[PDB]
Amino acid sequence: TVDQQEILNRANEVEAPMADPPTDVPITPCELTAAKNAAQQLVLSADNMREYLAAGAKERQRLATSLRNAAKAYGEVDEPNFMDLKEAARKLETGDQGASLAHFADGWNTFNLTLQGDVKRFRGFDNWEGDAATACEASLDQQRQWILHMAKLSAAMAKQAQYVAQLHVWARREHPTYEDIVGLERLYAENPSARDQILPVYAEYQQRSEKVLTEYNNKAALEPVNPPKPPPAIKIDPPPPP
Amino acid sequence: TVDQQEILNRANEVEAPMADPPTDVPITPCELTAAKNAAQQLVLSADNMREYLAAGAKERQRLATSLRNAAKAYGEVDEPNFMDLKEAARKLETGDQGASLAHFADGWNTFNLTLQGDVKRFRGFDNWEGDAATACEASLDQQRQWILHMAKLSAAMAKQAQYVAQLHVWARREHPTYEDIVGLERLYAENPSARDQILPVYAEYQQRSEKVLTEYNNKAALEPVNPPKPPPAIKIDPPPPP
Amino acid sequence: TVDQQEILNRANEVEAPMADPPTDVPITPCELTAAKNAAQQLVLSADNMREYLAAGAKERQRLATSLRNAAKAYGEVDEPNFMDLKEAARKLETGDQGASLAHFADGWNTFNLTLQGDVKRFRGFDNWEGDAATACEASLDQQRQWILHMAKLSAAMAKQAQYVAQLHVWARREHPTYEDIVGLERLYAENPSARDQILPVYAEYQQRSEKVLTEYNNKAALEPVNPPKPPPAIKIDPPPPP
Amino acid sequence: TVDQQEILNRANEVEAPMADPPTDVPITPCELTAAKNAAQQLVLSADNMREYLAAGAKERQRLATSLRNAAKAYGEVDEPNFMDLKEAARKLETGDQGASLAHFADGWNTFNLTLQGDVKRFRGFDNWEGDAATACEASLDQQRQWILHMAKLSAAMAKQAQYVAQLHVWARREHPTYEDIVGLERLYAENPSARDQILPVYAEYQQRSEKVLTEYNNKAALEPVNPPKPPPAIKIDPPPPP
Amino acid sequence: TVDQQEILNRANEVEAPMADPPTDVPITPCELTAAKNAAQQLVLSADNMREYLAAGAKERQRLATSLRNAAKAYGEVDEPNFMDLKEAARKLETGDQGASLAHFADGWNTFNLTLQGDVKRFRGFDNWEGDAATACEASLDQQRQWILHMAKLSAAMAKQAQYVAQLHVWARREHPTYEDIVGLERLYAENPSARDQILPVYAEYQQRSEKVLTEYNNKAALEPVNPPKPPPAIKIDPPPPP
Amino acid sequence: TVDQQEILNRANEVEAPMADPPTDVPITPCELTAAKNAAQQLVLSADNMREYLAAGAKERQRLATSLRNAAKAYGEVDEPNFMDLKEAARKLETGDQGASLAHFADGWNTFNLTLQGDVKRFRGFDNWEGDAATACEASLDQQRQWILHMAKLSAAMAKQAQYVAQLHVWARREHPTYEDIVGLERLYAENPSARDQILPVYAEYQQRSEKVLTEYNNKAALEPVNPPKPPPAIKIDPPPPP
Amino acid sequence: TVDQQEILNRANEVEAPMADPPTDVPITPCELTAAKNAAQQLVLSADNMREYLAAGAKERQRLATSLRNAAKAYGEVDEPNFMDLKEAARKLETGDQGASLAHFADGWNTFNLTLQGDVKRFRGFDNWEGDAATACEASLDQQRQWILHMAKLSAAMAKQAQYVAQLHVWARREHPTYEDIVGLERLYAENPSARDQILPVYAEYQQRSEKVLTEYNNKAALEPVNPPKPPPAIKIDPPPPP
Repeated sequence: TVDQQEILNRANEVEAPMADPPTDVPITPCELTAAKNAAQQLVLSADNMREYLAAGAKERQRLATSLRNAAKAYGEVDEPNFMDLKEAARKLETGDQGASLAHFADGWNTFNLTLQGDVKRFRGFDNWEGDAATACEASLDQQRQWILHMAKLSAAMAKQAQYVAQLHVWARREHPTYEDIVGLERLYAENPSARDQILPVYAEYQQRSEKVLTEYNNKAALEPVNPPKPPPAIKIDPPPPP
Repeated sequence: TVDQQEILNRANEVEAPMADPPTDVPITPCELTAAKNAAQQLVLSADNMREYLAAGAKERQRLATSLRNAAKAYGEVDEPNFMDLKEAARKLETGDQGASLAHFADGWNTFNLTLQGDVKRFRGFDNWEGDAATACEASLDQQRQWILHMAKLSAAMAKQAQYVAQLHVWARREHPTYEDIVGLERLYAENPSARDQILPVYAEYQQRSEKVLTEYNNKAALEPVNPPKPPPAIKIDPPPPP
Repeated sequence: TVDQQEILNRANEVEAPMADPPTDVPITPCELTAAKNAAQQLVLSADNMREYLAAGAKERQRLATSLRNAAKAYGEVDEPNFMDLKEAARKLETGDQGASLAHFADGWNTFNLTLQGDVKRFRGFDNWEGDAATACEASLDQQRQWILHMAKLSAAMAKQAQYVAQLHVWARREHPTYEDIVGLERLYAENPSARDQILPVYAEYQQRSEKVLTEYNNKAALEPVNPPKPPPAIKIDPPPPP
Repeated sequence: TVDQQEILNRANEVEAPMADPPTDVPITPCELTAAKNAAQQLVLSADNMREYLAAGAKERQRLATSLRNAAKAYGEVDEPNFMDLKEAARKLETGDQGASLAHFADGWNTFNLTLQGDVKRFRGFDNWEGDAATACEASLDQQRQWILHMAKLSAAMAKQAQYVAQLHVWARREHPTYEDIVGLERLYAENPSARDQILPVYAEYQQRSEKVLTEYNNKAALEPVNPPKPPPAIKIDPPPPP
Repeated sequence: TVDQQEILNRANEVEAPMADPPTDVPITPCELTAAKNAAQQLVLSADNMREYLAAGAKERQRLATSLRNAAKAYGEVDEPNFMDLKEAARKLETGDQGASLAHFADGWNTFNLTLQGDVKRFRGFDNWEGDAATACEASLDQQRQWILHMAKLSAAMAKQAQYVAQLHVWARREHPTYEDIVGLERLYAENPSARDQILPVYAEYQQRSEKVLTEYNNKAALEPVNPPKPPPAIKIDPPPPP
Repeated sequence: TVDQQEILNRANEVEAPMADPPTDVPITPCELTAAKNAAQQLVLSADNMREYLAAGAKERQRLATSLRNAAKAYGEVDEPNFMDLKEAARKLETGDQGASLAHFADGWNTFNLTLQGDVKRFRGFDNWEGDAATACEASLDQQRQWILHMAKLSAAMAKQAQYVAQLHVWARREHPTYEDIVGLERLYAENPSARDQILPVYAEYQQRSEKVLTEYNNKAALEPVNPPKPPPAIKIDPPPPP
Repeated sequence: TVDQQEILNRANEVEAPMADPPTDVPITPCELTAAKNAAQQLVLSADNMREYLAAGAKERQRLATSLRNAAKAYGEVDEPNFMDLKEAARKLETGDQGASLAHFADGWNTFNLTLQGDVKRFRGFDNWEGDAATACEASLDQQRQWILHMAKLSAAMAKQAQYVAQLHVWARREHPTYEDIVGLERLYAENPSARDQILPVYAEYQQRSEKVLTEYNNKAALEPVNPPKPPPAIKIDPPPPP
């Protein structure tokens, strides 16, 4: 009718630990304020994800304890401002250039497939049928759907990190380089006779720079990834001693 | 009034096995990370689909047992970084080129029509009328709608595999070839006198390559196909012995 | 007060058979896999439609039996890979060219108007008023709305068949013809001196062909037409003998 | 307090017949299959509308009977395939050219204003107040809202007929004429020396014709106008004799 | 506690008549059928609006009677077809040109502000508090919201009339004039030698005319403005004599 | 436990009067009918806003009375038609040019910040805890949310007034000036030899004028701003004398 | 079973003060009315945010008191108008140029990460299980979600301040400068012979200025940030003395 050894094996398989989430620290792509705020937002989202994964591990431990109690119920168990322009270019180029975001996103994208790879422990029972088996299968299905949702959130956070890295690659491609602004400053200093000639160029260098930094403060504002807390396991009390 | 032989034949027809899902393994189109993650996502979705089809087979077995109990209730039964550019081109071309995705998708598209072809076993009864016949017809209709939804998910997974294959065909058409980058490197090495001439070409080769790989990391991120678990069959208990 | 002969005539008019659905078999437009899957999907949708129309005929028979019982309650009743390109063109042209889809869709579009033409049998009663007449009129109205929904699904299936036929007409207009590819192969074989001249043309023939077949695998994926099962007729038991 | 003569006059005004719906028969604009299916769809929608207007007349008769019972409660009452191209042009031009659709739509658009012109019979009472007067005013308001909805459906059916007529006017403006195709056939037959000259013209005549007929099979597919059945009148039983 | 003179003054202010709706009759802009149907639709909508405003006046009279009963409860109160083309132009120009629609819409737009200007009579009471005062304030608020909705419908009807007037101004600007068609007919009659020259012009005059009249039959189809019936006033019965 | 002096101070702070709404009268921008209707709509919306602010002041007075009763519960308290064209231009220019709308909108935009500046009186209590304190805090929070919604409506009305002013600035920029039409009339009168020359100019002056006035009658139709009535304060009855 | 020292430590950690919100005052970017209204709106939103953060601090104090009562339950605790144009330019340039908005937004963006950095105090308990522990964990989770929502609102207010600063940078880039208008006025005054030459330039200077100020009055209208009041802490009464 009911095989208790399957229940004990399923409890010891549910209680078994999953893989650890990655511990990569996403450093900022440059020294701009929007990039540092995006990197700190990714750090806080990763810490939130690890905290809720530990809470889900505790919920799986409580579910394994409830499965052991359900097994024990049956039987007996054992004028040109060149300074601001070249400062903006210098701040935009003095960083990791998104080489730590593409290593953060690869880890949190591999962890998505790692979390999807071991949802086999929440399968339904084979030889256990009854009214408690349906509730335990419902609890295991709730834990499985929560783990799949957490893997989806991990993939979304990896996509956010890749989006910030691609945005910094675009913002360093589009912005005028530091050495060109330094050369234009020496061209302005050496010969004032062309002050009516290179000043429309510099003004263009201003406007394009204002296009870049405005796009950086608008697009590198990440929304946080707050995960749902894990659903509570079923509480099956131990049977009273007769 | 009620013909029990029709009930026994319908139970033995519901319990009969359907066709097996295909066991093709979708290999990666190239050695990029997005293509390997897409291939692993397709492998995990296929494993999820096969697991839920086995669970549906067990639910059909329980429904056949309930139909046998309903039959037994009546009567007595028996400065140029050429290295990174040519590495990206080499990684993009060292693969199966989507020849295993188009064989995965053909199998999971034929399995869609195979699952739709044998929903005749969930038809309503002919000579059995009453109050248990309506509940058994409702259970058979629930199993039929679940099998049609599973066939729709199989067609969606085949469309995902075909989309990744078409994306890799586009990404190998658009990206600059490996031999052209190798020839441009020798053209850069043999004569530095044209270093102010072929460098705008190489820069274009950079930008187009950045257009391809950014499109590969954005478009080859598949969402998982999680199927619904099969609906529980009706439980008709055997009649008590008088 | 209540005329039983109207009830008997309405029961014998509801039980009268409607027109048969058409039995045309939609053959594939060509030998491509997407066209064969679309034709098999249309065959399965037509079989599903005919099965549910037979189930609705049985439900109308039960409703006529209930109307006869309601009448009996009152009184006493009686390097160029030319092979793959010319194989794709050959496979695209070796078919019925959508001449059997335009004969499938015409039949299932005439059956739409045929099903809408004979919903006069579900009209409300004239001389029968009371509390059972309202329930019988509600059952006849449910059957009428179900038959109108089935006619709408027949028109939708005919539109799907016409869409696949128009897609194949476009895909044979846009794809390069077989004889042109065969002539280009002989032009490539006879004189290699123009190998740097006709190869950009052939490459264009490749790309346009990839535009066609990708559009065929994406647009000729039909969704199935699963009809709702007919609503259950009211069950009016025969009166007990006094 | 309560004037029964107002109740009798309102019952005899509600029971008074409205204007008859028009009996124009929408003939097909041409001999194409889509135009004949659109004309048959308009015929079936007009028959459905007339049937539900007769049902609403019976419901108004029952409401007048209930108003008479409410009055009686108070006091005592008393290689070129030219054949298919010129066949398509001939079939497209051998019709009524939408001269019967513009006479169908004018009648069913005047009937919209005719149905809106005589909703004055469902006004609230003047000298009758109480608890039955509120229910009778609610029933008259339900009948008024149903008649206004039926007038809106009549205007929608007239708009469908005008849309099919405008579509046929466009499809005869855009398609190449029959006499031009007949002249091009004689130009092809008399001098084969220009077979490499007029054949790109004829091919254009093919493609434009395929643009027209595809637009005719897609746009002349009308959805049916199924009206709601009229809401049931309040049933006020006659008072018992003391 | 309760001042009955405020209740009597509020009843005599609620019963006071508002401004009359305007009695302008919207004549047709031209002799086309769509313009005459639009003008008749505006006439029917104005008659519906005046009928429901009279019904709301009767409801305000009943509310004033209920306020007087609530006051009395406390204390003791005291080959060219030129004929059809020039007929269409003649019919399009033989009208009032929308000079009566712009006088209809101005009246029904001033009546919107007139109805919004005197909702001060539905203000809440000052010295009357209790359990009947809350219900009387709820009834006055319901009447105020209904009057504001009726003013919104008056503004919508004025916008419909202005839309028909602007449509006729456009349709007389775009259509070819009558005198130009009459001059082209004399140019066709006097010299047949230019019959291959002015006939493409006349054909253009046909097509543009078909663009105008099709736009007139499609855009001048107004939907009716059916107002909601006024909400029933609270019925407070007079107190019984002790 | 409960400090009654805080309750008395909070009641005397809630009863304290806020700032008065501004009493600027928005005059019409010109003598057109749409501008006069927009100005009258703004006058009616401002009167509605002032009426509901007075009603909210009475509700705050009742809430202060309830807070005093809650304090007293604890302890013992103490052929060219130049005439119509130049008439339209004259009517369009004979006004205040939107100089009174930009002074209306500035007042009703400063009143938005004035209403948001003094919602500090609806703060929660400090030393008062219990079951009546929660209901009084809920009533104060309801009054605070209503005052913030009224400030939002004041900002919306100021935006409507600024929109009408900007529309009149555009409509006087785009319309042809009065002096130019007067000069064109004298140019038409002095020399008829150019009657085939300046008449296409005048026709353009017609069409552009029709573009302006149509845009004025369509865009200067304001919707009314009806505010919600203030939510009723909690009624705490005075305690009975022991 | 239950460790009371963990409860006392968690109460003293919840009651511990968080970081103070920043006290930067956003000054106006210029002397325009829209910029001053936007700066006053940011001041009022910051004051609202600080008030609700103080209210949340009081709610955390009440939650710590409830945790101390839950711990005490177990054991015993211890004709050119140049004047208006140059006035608009002067008013647009006489300000802080958005240098105080970019210091307001940096503070309120760092406070977002500061509020997200210390939500570790609302973690679930380790050694405390039971029926009161679940309610206390639910209250701590409600406070955590409210603090995360308040951090999201702080980031939204910082984005509003950065948007007003970028809008003023654009509006000073696009508007014509003060010195150019002053030079054009002297060019108009010194030589009237070019009055037909520089007047189309000045008119352009008018129109572009009207484009700027209209964009300033439309885009610098901020909506207020009203935060939700903090959710009420659970009230666990102290145990009665036995």
